[PDB]
Amino acid sequence: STAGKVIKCKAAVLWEEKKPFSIEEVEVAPPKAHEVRIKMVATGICRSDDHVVSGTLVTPLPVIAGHEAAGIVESIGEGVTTVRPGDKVIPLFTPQCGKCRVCKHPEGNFCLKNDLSMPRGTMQDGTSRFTCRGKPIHHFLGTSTFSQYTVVDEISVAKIDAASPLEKVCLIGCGFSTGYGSAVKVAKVTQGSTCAVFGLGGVGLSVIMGCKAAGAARIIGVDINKDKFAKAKEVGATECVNPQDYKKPIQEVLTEMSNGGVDFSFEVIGRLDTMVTALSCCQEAYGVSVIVGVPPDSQNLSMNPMLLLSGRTWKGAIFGGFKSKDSVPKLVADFMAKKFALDPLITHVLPFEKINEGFDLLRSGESIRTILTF
Amino acid sequence: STAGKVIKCKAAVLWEEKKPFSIEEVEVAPPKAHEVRIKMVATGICRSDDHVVSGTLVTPLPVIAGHEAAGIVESIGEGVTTVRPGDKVIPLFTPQCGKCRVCKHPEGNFCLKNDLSMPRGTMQDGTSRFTCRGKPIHHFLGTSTFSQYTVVDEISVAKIDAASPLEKVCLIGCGFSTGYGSAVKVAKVTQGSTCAVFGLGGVGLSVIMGCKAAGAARIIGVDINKDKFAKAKEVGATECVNPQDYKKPIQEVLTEMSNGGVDFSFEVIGRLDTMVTALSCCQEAYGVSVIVGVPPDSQNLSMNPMLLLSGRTWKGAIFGGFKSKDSVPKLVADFMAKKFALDPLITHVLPFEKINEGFDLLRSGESIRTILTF
Ligand SMILES: NC(=O)c1ccc[n+]([C@@H]2O[C@H](COP(=O)([O-])OP(=O)(O)OC[C@H]3O[C@@H](n4cnc5c(N)ncnc54)[C@H](O)[C@@H]3O)[C@@H](O)[C@H]2O)c1
Ligand SMILES: NC(=O)c1ccc[n+]([C@@H]2O[C@H](COP(=O)([O-])OP(=O)(O)OC[C@H]3O[C@@H](n4cnc5c(N)ncnc54)[C@H](O)[C@@H]3O)[C@@H](O)[C@H]2O)c1
Ligand SMILES: [Zn+2]
Ligand SMILES: [Zn+2]
Ligand SMILES: [Zn+2]
Ligand SMILES: [Zn+2]
Repeated sequence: STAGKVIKCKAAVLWEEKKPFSIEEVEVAPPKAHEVRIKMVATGICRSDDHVVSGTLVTPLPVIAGHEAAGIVESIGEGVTTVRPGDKVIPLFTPQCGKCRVCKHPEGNFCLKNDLSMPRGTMQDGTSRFTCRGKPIHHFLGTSTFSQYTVVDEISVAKIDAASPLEKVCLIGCGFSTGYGSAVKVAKVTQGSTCAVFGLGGVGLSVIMGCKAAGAARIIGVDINKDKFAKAKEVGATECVNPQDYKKPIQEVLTEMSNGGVDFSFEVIGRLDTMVTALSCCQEAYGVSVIVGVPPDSQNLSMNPMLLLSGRTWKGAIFGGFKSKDSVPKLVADFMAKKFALDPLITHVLPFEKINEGFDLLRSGESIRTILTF
Repeated sequence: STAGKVIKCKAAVLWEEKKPFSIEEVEVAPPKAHEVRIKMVATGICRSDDHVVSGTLVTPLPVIAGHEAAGIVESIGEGVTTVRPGDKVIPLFTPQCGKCRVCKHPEGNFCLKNDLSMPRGTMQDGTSRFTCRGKPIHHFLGTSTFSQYTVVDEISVAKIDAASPLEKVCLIGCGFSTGYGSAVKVAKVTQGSTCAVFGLGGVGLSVIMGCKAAGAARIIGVDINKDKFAKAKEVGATECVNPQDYKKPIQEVLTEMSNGGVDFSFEVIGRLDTMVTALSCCQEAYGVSVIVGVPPDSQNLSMNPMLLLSGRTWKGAIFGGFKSKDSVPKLVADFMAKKFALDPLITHVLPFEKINEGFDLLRSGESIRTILTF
């Protein structure tokens, strides 16, 4: 590789729902006007990457999954204004643009032009940029960063520093700034409150380290893996609760702690049952429960409209409700400026091709955010 | 009146779920250690007064219903200097205390010294204050305004304009406040927006007013009573709609109209399926649905956590987010300035006794607000 024409690199194609990844030879076509193929350096193993091997998150397979990654640019397209090559850029699973009333609303985020609410499984014109044996393989959302190269459009490529830790700063293309932005944007943790965070994972530590900046005098953590409680207390997690150690329902306990309920509560697992237990555990009259997580598809939660009627605002968010192409660059100069710490999350840093133990740590248990290097 | 100890009067009791109100003579005792006794001037028939009757709003029985009323004091108890005898007052159904959380909280409206979350038959003391026969009759909210005289609790009551129409302002006890309180305080309707309004009657008419004052351009109101479609323009609306004129779900009709979806979708019906159809009806990524309406008993509803994940916020509220003892005073006071209208809401002033007719005027469609003079 490198070029103007077809690069013949390596990738990790899913060919089938519930099987490991086949590291392979695929051939990434040179970009198409307003696209920007990017030479991948580092990637992150999110869950929403694993929801795809189970099929809890449904996208057209066969596909080069991956979406939370950093890398450097080589080739750009026609009329491309935003990033020039040799550029460190970080790919955007939720794009930005300019027109669609959501891109033009003070409080939007979720660009009409996504591929998350009902997936085509391709580029922005309907075609691939990934051909394996002879069969084009599907891109995911609009990043596919488990290749050695990828070709993203222009509206979903953010351009950061140039002295930036991409073995670090790749947790901003998702991981951190969705759990961060939830707590400080979407929920808006009031200075001095009681926060309960269900799920103490990658995204759920950033949400507790968003509350802790928001002021938050208290912050509890609920995980059924007491093993997670440390990286947690260590992040600014005051009281950790394991629902398994308890006889009575957990909303109660959670609600007997802060009795009345916690000002704010966040669900970062994505279970229809916890997605409600988190709503029940806050305050009738002014309890703001937000859901970050991603449930098993077309699945319905059985809730009581009365839960909401006393005065609880229920929200949701993809990303941190962070306007993608002017919030990801801005959010790096900060890390670089010791605004936060990306290190306490990261538990491993594996070579790409072992990307199958990578998933198997995450899911096969405790060991929170690995970073496969390319 | 000769006020010092017990009285007898006419009350509209509801001995049984499903049967009309019997205007029995009822003997109402003196205000105790803190309360105030009131003789009623007027009352409106709010649907919630109808719910107790169906079996969908379960407070204990037998009970004097009613909660939307203005009157003047008679008696007044001990440890008091809030409202003195011969002083207009509006009974309140969601009290205050200034004691509790929600009350001390700048944004809490659900006091937590109330009887709608866990109806009791009341009286903070835990007691009687009504006996129709030799049988004690129950209180509806800290109120029961369907009797000639009732004796509330000083925590749930309020002194007002002195030179104030208790025949125009008994509607500031619910109907109008909640309608308008839910659009201007709990939705924080915006200017330029398009709010859709489900249910074009009592309260849903006041919501079509904040929506007009909050300062917006399109207020689309949806009812199954084409007949209800003009007050709705008089008082605000532009477009009016009927789900029965349609081969397509009303969700959609309404989602192209604002195509992209509405901005601020309200529901003031009490329909568990209308609660969702409106969830869905606002912008996937920045729409706010305020559940106004009071649902069936402990009947739950279904939806998938992705209507919320995309960005819509789903709040709810009682009264209209309006604290209790600080508003009805200043609200009424706004009326006097002819700062808002209270008549396009009122269609029938019927004398009490003639109550089992105003109810019979609801259930039909001939009535919006049938005020019950005394
Ligand atoms: N809204 C968005 O844009 C967005 C962004 C990123 C991730 N997500 C989703 O949020 C979730 C969190 O992502 P992640 O990478 O940190 O996942 P993860 O698997 O590493 O985290 C899941 C965590 O929840 C815990 N957990 C499991 N069952 C639990 C239960 N019953 N009660 C409490 N805790 C329980 C696990 O022990 C673990 O700590 C995923 O489902 C992901 O898909 C959404
Ligand atoms: N949250 C609170 O504190 C509060 C305060 C007051 C009233 N409420 C509740 O709000 C609701 C509205 O009360 P109201 O006094 O205005 O009642 P109302 O009878 O005057 O209003 C109901 C209206 O909605 C219309 N409607 C019903 N089903 C419909 C459907 N499927 N599709 C379209 N339109 C439909 C009906 O024709 C009727 O005109 C009730 O359930 C009441 O109990 C709640
Ligand atoms: Zn856009
Ligand atoms: Zn992710
Ligand atoms: Zn209170
Ligand atoms: Zn009412």
